This record gives sequence, C-alpha cells and structure tokens, in this order.
Amino acid sequence: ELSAPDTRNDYNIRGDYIATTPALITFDGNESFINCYEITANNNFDSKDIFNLKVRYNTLKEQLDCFITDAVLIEGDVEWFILFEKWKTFWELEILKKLKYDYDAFKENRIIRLLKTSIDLNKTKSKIRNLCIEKAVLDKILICLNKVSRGIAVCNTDMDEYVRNLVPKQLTVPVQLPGFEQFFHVQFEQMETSHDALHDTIATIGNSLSYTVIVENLSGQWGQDVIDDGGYIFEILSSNEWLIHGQKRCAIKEKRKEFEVHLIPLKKGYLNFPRVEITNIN
Amino acid sequence: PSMDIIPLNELFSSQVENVDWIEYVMSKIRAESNLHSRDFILLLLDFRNSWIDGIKLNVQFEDFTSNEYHVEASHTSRIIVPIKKIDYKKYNFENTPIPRIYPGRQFIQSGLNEEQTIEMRQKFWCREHIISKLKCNWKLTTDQSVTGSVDFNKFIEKFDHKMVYTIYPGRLFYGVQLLLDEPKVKVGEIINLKIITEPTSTCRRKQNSTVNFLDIVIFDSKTSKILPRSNRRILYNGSLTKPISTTKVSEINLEIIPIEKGRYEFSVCISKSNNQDGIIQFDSENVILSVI
Amino acid sequence: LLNMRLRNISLKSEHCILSSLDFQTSKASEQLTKKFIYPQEHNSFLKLNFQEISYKLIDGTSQIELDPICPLKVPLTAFSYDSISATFKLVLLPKSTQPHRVKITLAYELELHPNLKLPVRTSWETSLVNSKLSNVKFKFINSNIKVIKGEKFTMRLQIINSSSSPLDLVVYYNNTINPITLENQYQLHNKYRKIAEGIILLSNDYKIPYFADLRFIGIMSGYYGTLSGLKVLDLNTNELIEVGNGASVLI
Repeated sequence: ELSAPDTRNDYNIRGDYIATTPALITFDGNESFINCYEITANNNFDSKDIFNLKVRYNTLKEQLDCFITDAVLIEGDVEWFILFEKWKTFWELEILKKLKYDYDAFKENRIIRLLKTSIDLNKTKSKIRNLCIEKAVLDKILICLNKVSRGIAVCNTDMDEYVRNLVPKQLTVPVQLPGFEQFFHVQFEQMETSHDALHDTIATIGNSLSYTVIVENLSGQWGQDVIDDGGYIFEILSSNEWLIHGQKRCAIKEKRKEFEVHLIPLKKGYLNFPRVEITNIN
Repeated sequence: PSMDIIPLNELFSSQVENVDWIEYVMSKIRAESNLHSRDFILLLLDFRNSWIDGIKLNVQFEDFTSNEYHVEASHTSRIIVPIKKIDYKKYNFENTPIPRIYPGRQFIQSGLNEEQTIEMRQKFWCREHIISKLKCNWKLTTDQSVTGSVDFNKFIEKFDHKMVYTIYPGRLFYGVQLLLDEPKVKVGEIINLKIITEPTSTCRRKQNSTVNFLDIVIFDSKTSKILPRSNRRILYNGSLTKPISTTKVSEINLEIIPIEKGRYEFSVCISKSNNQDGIIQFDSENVILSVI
Repeated sequence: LLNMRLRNISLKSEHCILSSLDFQTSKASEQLTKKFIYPQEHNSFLKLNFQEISYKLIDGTSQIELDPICPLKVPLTAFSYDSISATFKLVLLPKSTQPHRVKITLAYELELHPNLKLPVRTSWETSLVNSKLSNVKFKFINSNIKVIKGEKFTMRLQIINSSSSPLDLVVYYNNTINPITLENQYQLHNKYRKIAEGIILLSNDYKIPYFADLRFIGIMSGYYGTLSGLKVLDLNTNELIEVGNGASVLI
C-alpha cells in the first residue's frame, strides 16, 4: 500500500495491490514482482512531499512448516494436548534448525529437509524425555518432512492460523526536479530510398542542472536502414531555449538536441520538471 | 503426391473476398459469433496429372465448393480447402478399429504401449476424419464426359507430428482463451486481463508437477516483444509467472495499467518449471488491444 | 574559429551516396565573444549566415542541396544540410567546395563580415544472390516492391546459368517451424512461426527446367523482410541455397 502524506494534498491515487485473488503471492529473489501505482494529481500541481509505502511481507521459513507442525504432528487435540505444550519451546529449539530446501523450491520440492544432519538428530529423546505423541511420534513426522515433499499442497489453506504478519513501511520520496516549460517541433519527411513505415517510441522529458541540457532521440524505423532524412521545422513555444538541429537523418547518430540552459522558465507547474516535447512528422 | 496442413490467423477483408476459401470461412463466420479464426485450419492438397489432357477438378469437402480448376498435362496445382479442426471436447478418440479379416491372431503392441498404440491410433483416426468427407469429381477438358472420382487411400501417406497437432487440438496440453474487458481503452485506465486455461485429458503422461508455470509475453504487433521492465509502455501487478493447476479450469489475472501506446498484443507460453529449457509449448491465441 | 563544421557521408548502396555537412556553434569560440558581448550587455551572439553553398569540386562544377534553405541567423545552435552525390562504381574519390558566409552583428551597425570555404574530398566510405558454386546467379526481377493485400501475386526469379545443362533444379518453401535467454527463445519462436506459416507458395515443388512466376497468396500481415524459407535444390548433393532477397509488406 502506498498512501497520502501528512499534508492536505488529497491526491487521487487509484493504483493499489492487495493480494485479493491469492493470499500467497510468492517471490524467490531472481524475478521481478513489479508493482505499479497510478498517483493522479489533485486540484493543484503535484507537490514535493514524502509519501509512505506499506508492505505486509513475511518470510517463507515460518510458513512452510505449519503442515509439518499443525498437521503432521498435531493432528489430534488430545495427542497435541500436553505433548506439544511442555515441549513447544523444545519444538522451537528443534524446528529452528530445520534448514529447509530453499535451493530447489522454485519448481517443486517444498517441505523437504535438504539433508543437513538427518541421522544424528534423533539422540535428543535420550537426555530429555517427554510425551511420546511428541517425543516418539514427531521423529516419524521428522521423516515425513524429510521424505514426502509435496510440490504445492495448497499452502494458503493452512497458512493464516500461524503465519505472523511482519510489516516494513518505508518512505517514498517523490523525487523530482523543477523547471516547467513546453516545446512542439514539427517535421515533414524527405524521401530517401522508400517509406520504411516509421514507428514512434515516445515524447517526454524532465531536467534540471547547471548549464542544463535536454537531449532528444528520434523515432524507430523497421525497414532497411540509413533511412529518410526527416526535415523538421520548429515551433519552440512557451519559452526561449536553444535549438541545435535542422533537417536530420532518421537512422543515424543525429539527435535533435534542443538544449535549455537559459531563462524564461516557470517553476513547479506539474508533478516534476516537465517539457512535453511532442514531435510531429506530419 | 504430397500433403501439408497450415493454420489461419487473419480475419481478412471484403475487397479481396473473391477466392473460394476466404469467402467460405467469412460466410461461415457471419453467424456463430464466438469463433473468429485459429479454428478454421487450412489443408494444402497438391493434385498432379500423369495424363495427356486438361481436367477441370472440382473438390467438395463438406459444403465447400470450388472453381473450375483447370489443370494441364503434367502440371502440379495446389488446391486449398478450409476445415474446422477436430475438437476433442466433442469426441473421444481412444478406440482401435479392428480390420475386416477376423483371423483372431491377437498380436502385440511392442512400444511404450500406452503411448504409440494410442498415438498411431490418433494418426489414422484423424486420417479417417480427413478421408471420410473429402470428395472430388473430375471431367476431361472438352473431349469426353468421363466424370469420375479420385480415391485417396493409396495417396495420403500417414500423418507426421506437425500434421497431428495442426489438425487435432488435444495433442498439446492446455486449451486457452483470453477474456478481456475492452480493446479500445484510453491511456489512464486500469484493465483486468483474464486468461482462462483448460487442462487436458492428455496431461496423463506426467501428473508430477501439478503446478505448472506459465508466462505472459507482450508483443508490439509489429515484432520484438517488450522486456520485463516495460518502461513507459505497459504496467502490471506482480511477476507474471502466475501458476496454474493440472487439475481444472484455473483462472489468472493481471492489471494492464496502460501508458502512452497503441495496438498491443498478449499471448502466453507454458514452462512446467522455472529453469531454462523447461518450456514445452507456445500457444497462439494473440488477443490484440488498441490504445488511444 | 567561430563555427565548427563537419561533413558526414553515408553510403546508401541501393541509391545515391548521401553526404551531409553540419554547422555548429563552436563553444570554445563562443565564450570568447560572449565575454565582450556581456561586457557590452549582450547575452548571446547574432551571427548571420547569408550565403551557404556546396559546390562540386572539379575543373568547375556546383550542386544543390536536397531540400530548401532560407537565409538564417541563430545564437548558439547547429544546422546540417544534406546533398546527394552519385554512387560510384570503383575508385573515383570526388571532392567538394563548401563555401559559407557568416555575418556578425553589433548595435544595428558594425557587421564584421566573414567568409569561409573548406574544400575536401567527399569519400567517407566507412540484389544478386550468387550460387556460390558455379555462378548460377539469381535475382528477382521485381525485388522489394510488393504491397499485396492478402491477394495472390506473382514474382520472377530470373535464374542466370552457365548455359551448360540449364534444366536442373526445384524450388520449395518448407512450411515447417524450424526447431531452434528465455525471451531469446521466444523471439526466435515468433520469428520462426511467422516465417513458416504466413505465406504459402501455390506452386510448391515447381521443378524449373529462364524465368519463373511463383504465385503466392500470403495469409498473414507484417513486413516480411528477406523472405526466408524459399529454398532451391539442385542436381548435386545439397545445393540448398537461399534466395535471401525480396520483401513484401502485406498491408
């Protein structure tokens, strides 16, 4: 969750992510989990506040052993009446050294010990003796978490009873620059070879510096290269920047670098520094 | 003396609607407004004349018609017929037909006996479906009235493995449709995408990983798919891998928060695992949407 | 030492040679006269370019650049005009003249007139498909020209032989997906699927015995560059050589 700051901004955010169809949205430290957020601006321009993220994460290493604890070795409420109770911290001194299989837990093979020390560990019944529904029935359950490893045994069904809810909550900077202006270059293509069916990437920018520059790049062509010389003609509106191009060549190292290290610069008229370029080759 | 089978993807246009098969598939799809294409595959017969005059070569498949296919002396010509592909949710195809000499020899199978014995059964049963309708009538060019037919059971060789999953869905694993909200959304708007997957009868080869990992890949409707970091193009919630069961009709979702685009495309693939070379099929269901 | 100029030449092999000069503002000279301009209360320069011309250096010749140009004047900027050369066969490095006229400015007077001309050689210098066995050269007689609209069309593979057993070979298209970093698997799969399923070649094993027609139909859209699949095969062991040539947009 990303939310409002501590001012009277009332920003019309609409993006969110609650885990609504799952309760178990996993992650494995090699893929993305990109989360996207639409923070649409309120009645004024969007300011420079500090926002706050809210993530309700949890590590996997408490979740997976609940079926190894509350299903495998705590089935009957009389077999888990006093057998678990006097050795729960002994179980938490037993299951904390489980060292589960988090190296092949991508494809399958959840709920297996990865053979740390399986044979020497059963000597704990000797120097400390407790109820045999734990002291003798859970070594079979220790074998039942050694072998019998289910790939996906619907682990969100037995999750919510024992999974703790950690909650990191970092800041969110809305980090930006401050110079608003605009531009509109216009263009008309001059024939080289044949029309190659040009395709657009984008047009936007954001910059602030000292002896400041705003570089631009052309569209993207998907025919044979060294293509048509785009002839351009400016309408450098709403400011007085500094041009640096005239009639470039559209598949090359040319770049219509409309630099702006100058005056006539309004400040903070939008969410950041912005200068909507919007080149038009029509 | 050859054979090839090719699927279909373009809806086509009205100004070219004058050759026989495209006006047949368009005319068939004026009603029944759930199918559009990818279900009207197209088989390529190639007639060859080992004789000394022209012949005129009609072909009728089911209600398909032809033109006056004037063939020549030793000229091969290629004749194009469209068929709706054989659905395995209208049938079952696990029956061997016994031949017409009941000699009771009671032979063996002698392969992976649950795989090749029904796999070659899949082959000549799909050949039974192709043979049992396909009809030709030929008359010699302005020198006779010899209007005969042309049998095919000495001609269609076998089916190779391309010509099984081209003709018969249910050779590869998951039937997939893609259910979408709108194709004509503006920029600043959020869309649930909903794929719907159907695991098959022929998942019986494995059962081991009940979980099976898909992907969703986004193509530009020119070429060259966008990366995972789809910067300023498309936005989404979470990693797209989003597993399905080999149990029943699982569903899945994303939130295609569009930004500054036009004319995208969505399609999936099936990967069984997380590792490379885990990928086992690529579906072809390509729902396109436009962004204004 | 007021405006740095460079000429870039690109060799478009299917057309003329293209060479473009490029003016610039030469910043290491602008801060010089910026110091005296803001001493005299002026922010940027006002150099006026009134006569810019590239002439073909020869005994005597001149050209004309391939678009329109006015008489312009800019403060801190760069401009670049393009003029088309003629694509030489072998070993003649042409030269050009490139004269210019920068007119400086002051307070409605004192226009110190300058002129410049840097003459140099305009040679930067960084579809027949041969058989690679016995010079059986193939060329399409209309390559890269086809705007079809999912209709039928015909092409022309003009085979040029040794005229020594000129009846040898057979064309075919191979409608089969070739069997091939995971998105490097997917881009190759989409390329190999759209190659082997989009067009059909209605005359399949045509068995050519020196023109051909090769009617296609083309059932999916998109720019098919280089038109792969369309192989031939010849009297020896495996002359499986491509055409590698011809392209068709299908919309």
